[PDB]
Amino acid sequence: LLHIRDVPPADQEKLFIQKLRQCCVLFDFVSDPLSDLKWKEVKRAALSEMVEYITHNRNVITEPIYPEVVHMFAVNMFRTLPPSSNEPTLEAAWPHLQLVYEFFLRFLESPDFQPNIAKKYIDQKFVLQLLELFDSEDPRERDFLKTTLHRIYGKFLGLRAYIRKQINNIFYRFIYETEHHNGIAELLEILGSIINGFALPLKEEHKIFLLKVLLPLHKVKSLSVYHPQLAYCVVQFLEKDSTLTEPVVMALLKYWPKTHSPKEVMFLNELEEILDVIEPSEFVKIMEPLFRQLAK
Amino acid sequence: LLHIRDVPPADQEKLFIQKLRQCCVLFDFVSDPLSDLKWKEVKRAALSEMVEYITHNRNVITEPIYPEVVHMFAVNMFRTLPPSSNEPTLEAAWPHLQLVYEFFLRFLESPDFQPNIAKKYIDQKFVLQLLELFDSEDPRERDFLKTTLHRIYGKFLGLRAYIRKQINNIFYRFIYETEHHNGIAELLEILGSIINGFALPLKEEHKIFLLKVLLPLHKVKSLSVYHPQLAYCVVQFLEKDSTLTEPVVMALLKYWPKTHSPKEVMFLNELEEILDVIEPSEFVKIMEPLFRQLAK
Amino acid sequence: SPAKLHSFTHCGQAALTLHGATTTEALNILHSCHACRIRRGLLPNHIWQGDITHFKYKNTLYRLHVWVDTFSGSVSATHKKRETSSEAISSLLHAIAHLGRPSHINTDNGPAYASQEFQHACTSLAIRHTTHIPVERTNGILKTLLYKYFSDNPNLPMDNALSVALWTINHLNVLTHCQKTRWQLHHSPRLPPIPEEKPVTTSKTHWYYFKIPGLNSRQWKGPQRALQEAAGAALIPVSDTAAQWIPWKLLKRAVCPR
Amino acid sequence: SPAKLHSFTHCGQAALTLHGATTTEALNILHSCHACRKNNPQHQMPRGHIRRGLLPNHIWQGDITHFKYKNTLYRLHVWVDTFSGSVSATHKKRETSSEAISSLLHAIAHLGRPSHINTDNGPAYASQEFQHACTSLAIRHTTHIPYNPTSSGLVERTNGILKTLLYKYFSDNPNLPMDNALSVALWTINHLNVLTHCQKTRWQLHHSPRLPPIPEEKPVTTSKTHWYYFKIPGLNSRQWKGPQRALQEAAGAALIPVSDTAAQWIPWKLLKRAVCPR
Amino acid sequence: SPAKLHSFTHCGQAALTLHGATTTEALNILHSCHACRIRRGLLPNHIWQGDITHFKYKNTLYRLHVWVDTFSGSVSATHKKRETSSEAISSLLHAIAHLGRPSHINTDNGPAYASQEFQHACTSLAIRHTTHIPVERTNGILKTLLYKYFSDNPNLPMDNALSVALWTINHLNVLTHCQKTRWQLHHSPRLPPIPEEKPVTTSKTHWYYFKIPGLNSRQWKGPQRALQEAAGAALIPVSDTAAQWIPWKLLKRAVCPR
Amino acid sequence: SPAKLHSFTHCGQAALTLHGATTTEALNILHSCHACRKNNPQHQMPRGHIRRGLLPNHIWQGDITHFKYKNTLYRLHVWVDTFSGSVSATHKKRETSSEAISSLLHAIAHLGRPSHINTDNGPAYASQEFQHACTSLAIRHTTHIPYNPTSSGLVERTNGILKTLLYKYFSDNPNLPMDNALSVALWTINHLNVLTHCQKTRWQLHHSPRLPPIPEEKPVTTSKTHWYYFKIPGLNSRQWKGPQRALQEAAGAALIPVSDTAAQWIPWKLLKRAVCPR
DNA sequence: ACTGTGTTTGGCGCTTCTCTC
DNA sequence: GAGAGAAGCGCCAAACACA
DNA sequence: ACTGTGTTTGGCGCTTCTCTC
DNA sequence: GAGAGAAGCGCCAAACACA
Ligand SMILES: O=C(NCc1c(F)cc(F)cc1F)c1cn2c(c(O)c1=O)C(=O)N1[C@H]3CC[C@H](C3)O[C@@H]1C2
Ligand SMILES: O=C(NCc1c(F)cc(F)cc1F)c1cn2c(c(O)c1=O)C(=O)N1[C@H]3CC[C@H](C3)O[C@@H]1C2
Ligand SMILES: [Mg+2]
Ligand SMILES: [Mg+2]
Ligand SMILES: [Zn+2]
Ligand SMILES: [Zn+2]
Ligand SMILES: [Zn+2]
Ligand SMILES: [Zn+2]
Repeated sequence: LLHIRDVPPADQEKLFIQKLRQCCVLFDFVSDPLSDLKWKEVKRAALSEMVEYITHNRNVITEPIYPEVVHMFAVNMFRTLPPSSNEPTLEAAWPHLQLVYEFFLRFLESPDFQPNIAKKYIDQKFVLQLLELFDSEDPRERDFLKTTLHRIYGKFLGLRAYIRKQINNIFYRFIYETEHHNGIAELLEILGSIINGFALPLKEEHKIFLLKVLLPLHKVKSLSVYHPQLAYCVVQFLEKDSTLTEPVVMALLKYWPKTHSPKEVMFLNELEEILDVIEPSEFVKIMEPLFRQLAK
Repeated sequence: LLHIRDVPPADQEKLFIQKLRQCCVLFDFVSDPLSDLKWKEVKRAALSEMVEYITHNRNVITEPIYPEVVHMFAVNMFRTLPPSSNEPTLEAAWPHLQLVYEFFLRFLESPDFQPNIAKKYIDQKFVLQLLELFDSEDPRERDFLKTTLHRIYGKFLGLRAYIRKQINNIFYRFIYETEHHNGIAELLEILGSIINGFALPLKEEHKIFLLKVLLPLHKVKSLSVYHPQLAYCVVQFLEKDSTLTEPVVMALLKYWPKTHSPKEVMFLNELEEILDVIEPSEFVKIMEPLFRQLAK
Repeated sequence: SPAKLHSFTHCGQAALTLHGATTTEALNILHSCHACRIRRGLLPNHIWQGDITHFKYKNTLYRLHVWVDTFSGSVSATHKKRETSSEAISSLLHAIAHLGRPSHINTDNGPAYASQEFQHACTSLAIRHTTHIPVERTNGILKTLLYKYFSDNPNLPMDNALSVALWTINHLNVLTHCQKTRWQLHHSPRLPPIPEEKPVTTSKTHWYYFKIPGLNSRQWKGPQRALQEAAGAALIPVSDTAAQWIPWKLLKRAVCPR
Repeated sequence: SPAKLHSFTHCGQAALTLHGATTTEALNILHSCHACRKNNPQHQMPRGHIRRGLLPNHIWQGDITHFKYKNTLYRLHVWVDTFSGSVSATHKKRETSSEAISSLLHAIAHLGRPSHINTDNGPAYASQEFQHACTSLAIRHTTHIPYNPTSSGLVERTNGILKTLLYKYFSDNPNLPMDNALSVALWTINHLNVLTHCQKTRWQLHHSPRLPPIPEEKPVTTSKTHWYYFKIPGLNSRQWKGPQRALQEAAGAALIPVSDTAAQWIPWKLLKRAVCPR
Repeated sequence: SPAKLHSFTHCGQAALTLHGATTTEALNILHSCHACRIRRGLLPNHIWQGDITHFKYKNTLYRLHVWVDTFSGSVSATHKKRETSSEAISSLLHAIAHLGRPSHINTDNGPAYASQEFQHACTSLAIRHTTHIPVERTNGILKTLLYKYFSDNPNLPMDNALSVALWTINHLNVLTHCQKTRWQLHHSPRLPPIPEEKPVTTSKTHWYYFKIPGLNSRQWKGPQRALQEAAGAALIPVSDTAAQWIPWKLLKRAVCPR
Repeated sequence: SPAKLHSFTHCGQAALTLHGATTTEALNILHSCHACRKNNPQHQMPRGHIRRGLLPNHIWQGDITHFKYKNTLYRLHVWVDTFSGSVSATHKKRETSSEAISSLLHAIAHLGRPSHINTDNGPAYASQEFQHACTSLAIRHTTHIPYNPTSSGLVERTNGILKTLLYKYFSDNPNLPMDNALSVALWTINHLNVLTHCQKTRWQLHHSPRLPPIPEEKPVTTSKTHWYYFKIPGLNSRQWKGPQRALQEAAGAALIPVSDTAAQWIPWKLLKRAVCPR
């Protein structure tokens, strides 16, 4: 078409929408490496021009712009996942996906964005379809997804408890129904960032959360791939209230592997961190059982 | 009493008036050189304090201040003249008179002075009594009187034609009735300064003035004591209109001394100045009679 | 040029993929070269590991003081001719300058790290030091890179090779798991906390009066919002089409017109 | 006549006004005077600003400074990132092309790989070895106007800050080794001290996300030239020279022909506006 | 001290009267000293008279180039060893610097003042020069003063004596007729013209913002009227009681509050 | 703790703030630091102004300047009236007390008799002959702070103006004699050129009526003293010295004891505020 | 007492002018 | 006949050099 | 291309504190 | 019970030195 900055402002938003519509068409690298090369080049150039334009002007976002860009995002990212294959493979269409992720990130964090316009454009279904994408094997996709989900959770207020219920449900499914998952670490980092912003006094459903989906989660045989982040979550929560540390102690004293295995050391690490905080406030109620358990 | 600057502003003008009243008493040096020495010292110090105070503050002159200071001036300066005695003698009370003259000069030229308040405080009688003082033999007194009369004439508008009539009358008396006068030079300087500010076209009474009191005035035997200033007056007037130079030519060709005398040279000087201006505009109407007259 | 970059740098094939070359060309270059043919810490700069390694040369020995971050694998190496406590402190300070001040440090026992001088140095920096007696992989890859560089050319001052090796390990090579370089993973900003029951308001930057450089004007033209700010300059869109970096000396703080 | 009076005494503007002249005519006489403009050291020309990079690791700036400590004169090679102000400094014994190359490589290992770097016309920046090292990493090394230290203000100011911190450290413990003091000062500058205006440390700006793209630039300059009185930057002279006509002028300096053989580049600080001969 | 002033200066008795001494003391001092016991021009700097005088010494001769104003008697004297046209031009320029540029000049004929160089010098200054062939009193009093100074002490460089004599003639001695010194009469401001049918309005000076020196404040305190102005300072009454000289660097122009 | 961090690294204010400290506490740490204040060359002290006379011929200011012309180095003795700016200059061959006395007498003959005169501590102003000449006319000759040319700004600026006019004159006619050029320049400065601010020439102000009296002055000064970091005016040093307590301070300078034997006078430009030891 | 200051200069707001639809 | 360009003119803050 | 810049510092307006009639 | 002093804190223009 034409460059977005070489048009008069009267119809500048019109060409904005039209060029947004240009990238709505799909391009699959998995089907064959060489297919519509110049179309793909035009799409990449258009995406670069859009992402450079969005971050250099003010009063750009307007009422009829909020749907379609998300729809464009909805066209490209939300799709059937590639078949599982257990160095992990890299997604074939990474360039276009990376540009789209960057453009969406800039679209959401722009100072002109109003959190009261997308309330009837972004709903629970969007969050479900986005969270189902966290199963992706690509680590770069996981990084961009987590850094986008953090902003989405922070900006909106009516979409918080629903995400909490959804993460509880997916944790229950992961720990009970299906053990195949690859995005434990990123979600744990987001959860830790959420935990850091709690206030006093701590509410009861936080206690239920930690007792149900945090402490039992240690039983997973694949803990080593996400050992630090999960631990940090615990090291992030207990500082709000030190009275609730004892149930964590009985949980870690029961989930400890009673047989010799290389997995022991990681447990010690978490205990060490807990120890480094458990010494003050005269916490010796469960010191003797803990010492007896670690003696064996 | 007390220093004028060491009193609160509520009654500062009261002490201003009171200290002005202190110098109203007379002190005569002619009667005897040593009389009331400390009173005279206090009077001199008070006059110095008043003249330094008047020129360092604003919004000082007020409605009940305009009369009395002039009255104080009226008490000291307007008086019977010392007897005539024909190096001229110096007036005995010069210090006090000099301070009073300086104080009056500063009083009249202060930016706070309003020329509409003294209109019914300064009248024709004041100007007569001031002009009668120009007969004083003291040259410093004549200088201060002329530099005061210039300001008085310039500031007021309704006292101009009256002064012109008075100077015409005193010139008539000096040239016809009494030949004893000592303030010709200063008055001529003031008149020349007045002449410099005329406009076009020149009015008829200016022509009458020059024909009656200026040109015949050359017949005075004591011209040499005021030769330059008078000449300057002529050299100041004719530039406004060069058509009126010819009657001046016939006047100077008739008042020329027909007999040999040292007085000739001064006449030549004036003619030289007139010559230096009479050459342009093709002024040769009276060139031949003038050459014939100067040939003898 | 990926070919010359690999000739000088001898970095991994993935690093070549991030450049202009693609997977096939990166593999072809990698296999055509004659020479090339868990985590304990929770956060960056939280727990370190300090090793001392002996570098063998044809006619001399070198001492490599290496500090490795346990969360990202960042390496800080210093070359010395001897080994005392003073040089241990110097290497620690250099590592702090390159990376930052860690909260916890860990190293093996020996003549160094056990004297009063090292404990005094760690005390002033509020660094708690623990000793254990029995990573070793970063050391090995560092030695291999140094050997490759010396094989490429023997006329090196032993300083340029070390500096290049550190640059390659930290900035050029990319980790296989997280697909991030060690510098990128170590210095990636963390996720800010999310306050509860309070919306995360967008940060608003102040407005500025600006003057166009190179015009010698004495007028400040309009209070306007700044897109980005940097050291010695700030982005100001002079019109509705373009933006320019204006120095701080030509910018004045303002208030929102409301 | 004002013309002859000014040609004789070279008086001011109001001095010509009181003798009879309009303000514009007297002003025209003043600006048309040839001797009255070369002898007046007062001028008013636009100010220059050093070129700044569009993103981290775009443009660097380097210099060499001397430091006296324990009767030894150490040479500090200082490199500063133009975008963020990050400083990498290495202390050496002498000045040599090998020392400059080693310092540059250490700066690369500490901060990153820059595209363009500019320094003054030092004795060690113009050697063959330094140019070969720069072109081996595809780094464009440029030069400044000779004997014009103002064009490298950022790096000289950074040298002053570093020296001040070193003197502060040596005032307390005179027995502190040089390397310890330099490392502590570098850590304090990069990670602890915050910039005055943006209130962000150099370290946050250097490792801020590179997501913002590089704004497009326009190389279009002025198509006109003027007449300038010029002074040679190397040697200071009491009076201006010329006037001459600039072959071409850019932002911050102008190409002034010093003689009939070769031209030169003169900054805007040593140029004065002239009257049009035609 | 009038006594020491007369010892060094040998001025008139009236000049002593203008000082602390009075008439009786001035007469007593004057008669106790062993050594002391018309106008053509119309305005100052209108017509001058230029004379060249020979000063006789015990072993040499001096040339005194003297320019005398015909309206006030102001004297400008320059000492030379020879007499040519160039030194005549130099003496004229020095007289212009001391007094100003006259409109008309007059001098006697001779080797000087008649060459093309002197006419060229007078033409550029717009000075018309006339020559007559036959004041002489100022010359005589100058010679008498120089003789008295040399009698007081013979060890003078012939320059200090001349400078002192000029100072005494122009600034210290007072004329008998007008009771004014030659400098005072020459440089007395003339009476401004009086426009007709228009009142002579009082000149109004601008207002100023001022800062008190020695306080390092950054506030300008009130627009206020200036009593007097000078070179590098101006009178500002800081309160309703006192006034202070404020330098121009601490003053800013303002507008009347109305 | 901010205290140990600042005692180790000497960081800034916000660097202590982000580690936990109120703004006032960090500011107190910064101003209470001993090394952080002697090494910082930045200070903020009130400015000084030369003493100006209350009326014409009250205070004069003199200096000696060099001029190169026709391979000869003439010495111009310049005297300037402080009230009106009137200039009297005499050109001589060498510098000697006799030359200074002759120049002063010529200035008296040209302008008038001054009461107080102040110059720098030149080699010719401190001789017995000059003092005897000054006391013969009851003229009080004072001196300035040594090696502080700023205290004589008016006369040095007048020297610059006079030299600029001389160079303008010599640019047109190189064969013009020195005395002619000096006389023309003096006439132009005194009688033709108008002052920038008051828009009145020096000559009108000098011979303006002396009718305005001399305002009364108050010699009352501050009765308190403070602690100051000081630098010797003669030799420039990188860091401040002291701190010490001033014996007495006046407007524009202060009496600072350099050592335990004798004190000295230090201008406000080389003084820095200190913290109270008690 | 002790102590930095006066001139030059393009850009710009305010004001008074005249060629053009 | 009328309102927008064009010449006139008073003012000022950043620069420079006085060894 | 070519081109001066970042930190220190007392004074001051705006704001939030508490001892006193 | 309430309103004037007192401690806190963000901001800035003139200075300084980098050979
Ligand atoms: O530095 C001087 N001028 C430049 C300047 C300025 F003018 C004004 C400023 F604000 C700053 C400046 F840098 C300067 C130096 N000296 C003398 C001067 O009069 C003088 O002006 C002087 O007479 N002596 C004698 C007493 C001991 C010997 C002889 O050295 C000093 C040197
Ligand atoms: O004058 C200098 N600094 C002081 C200063 C400033 F920092 C900033 C300013 F705005 C003004 C200043 F007066 C300075 C001088 N030189 C060099 C510098 O880098 C340098 O900063 C440099 O490298 N060379 C080499 C190239 C030829 C040889 C060697 O001499 C020059 C000397
Ligand atoms: Mg430098
Ligand atoms: Mg000097
Ligand atoms: Zn290889
Ligand atoms: Zn000229
Ligand atoms: Zn005598
Ligand atoms: Zn400190």
